[PDB]
Amino acid sequence: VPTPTNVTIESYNMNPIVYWEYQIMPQVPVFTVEVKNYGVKNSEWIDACINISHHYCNISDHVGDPSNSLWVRVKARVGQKESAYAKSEEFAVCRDGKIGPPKLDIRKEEKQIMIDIFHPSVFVETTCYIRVYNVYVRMNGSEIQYKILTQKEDDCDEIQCQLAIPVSSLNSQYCVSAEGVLHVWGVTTEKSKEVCITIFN
Amino acid sequence: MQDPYVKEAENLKKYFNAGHSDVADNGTLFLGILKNWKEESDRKIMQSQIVSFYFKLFKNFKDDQSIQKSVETIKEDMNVKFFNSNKKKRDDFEKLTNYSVTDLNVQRKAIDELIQVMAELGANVSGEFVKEAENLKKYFNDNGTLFLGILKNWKEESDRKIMQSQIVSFYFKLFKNFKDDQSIQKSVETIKEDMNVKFFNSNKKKRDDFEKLTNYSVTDLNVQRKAIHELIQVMAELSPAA
Ligand SMILES: [Cl-]
Repeated sequence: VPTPTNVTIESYNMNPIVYWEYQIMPQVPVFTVEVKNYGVKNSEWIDACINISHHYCNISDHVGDPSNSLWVRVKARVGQKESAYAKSEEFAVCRDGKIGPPKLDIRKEEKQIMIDIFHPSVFVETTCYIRVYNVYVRMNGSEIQYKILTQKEDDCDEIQCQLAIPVSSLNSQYCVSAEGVLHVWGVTTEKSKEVCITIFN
Repeated sequence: MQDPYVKEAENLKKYFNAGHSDVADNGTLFLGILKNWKEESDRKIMQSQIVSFYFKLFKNFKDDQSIQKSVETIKEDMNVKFFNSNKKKRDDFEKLTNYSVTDLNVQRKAIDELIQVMAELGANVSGEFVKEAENLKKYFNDNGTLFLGILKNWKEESDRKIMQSQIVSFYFKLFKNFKDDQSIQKSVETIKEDMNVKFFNSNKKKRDDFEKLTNYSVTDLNVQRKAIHELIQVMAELSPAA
């Protein structure tokens, strides 16, 4: 049989799925998907899905540490005739996938606004964690950006990070959004929709 | 926002074909071992062997055409992360990694300083230990030391562990090469075990991780490919813990 083509791996919120395409044949082909993780005991590929006729396979159950690389291969079959394997490029969930946004809450005090940044739900001992949050603030018609370092700071824990912003210049509306930056490859999470608060002068 | 050394390590991966699935075969060289150790002094003795292994590997390829810039960039980032850009710390470490355990004068100096070295490791040696060491000083028979002057240069504990890791591994190699030598075979065995007891603080797991690290040949192509595949993750954990 011909070889599967365009083998691709996509991940949103650490849920990797493998996809491929196949040409029309005079009969209905079936496929088998195999996964190999970096740090394997010997030199073995593990079966993810066996003999399916659709063109995708969720491999979430075969991810070790999100920072570690993995490879996938797919072959087609016709009764007794199997094709050659089509192979994926090296994939690491932390480097190649995308993570959803953090959730933000704002409240006001006398001369400052307090912002609570809750880590994206997927994160609540791997090197795949958020190292810094880039916080974008708009106050009336001005804009400023702040950075929170999650490790060198008492401000952050396993559930959230906190930030205090000073109120000034007769500004009455403060709008805030944030995105996280992952350790190791510096990949960014999605940016949160902006939340606003009104200060009465 | 990505650290500049990352793109250069991805260039080395391409050069060595370390993005191929064959590289996965047979466990890990460095990553799993580093996972096991969380206190900073234990991390520094393991990291010290990992860094010298990468430095020996890069010396074999420093000039290769399309990767000369990449290697230069990565060595300089290791300098910043592991040596805190301290040129004297980096120089003392290189001196220690380059001593030949087969040069008879080097072996003499090393056997001469042994008692003082254990002192520097924080050990209170037994009367027994002292006699076995005089056997060796006899067998093997300058205004420069091998190890004592370097050890006097560093007082912070993490800097000390970086250097002590390279001294303990030199001795363990010297002992291996004389393990079954008639005259001094019982001396060698006696010293060898009190050094292990003290440095590894009676932790067999720590001892074993250390011998694993110490017995990889950076010469085999497959080991070299795995080392290059693990580089980016190893660099991400080289800085001081918190
Ligand atoms: Cl320093």
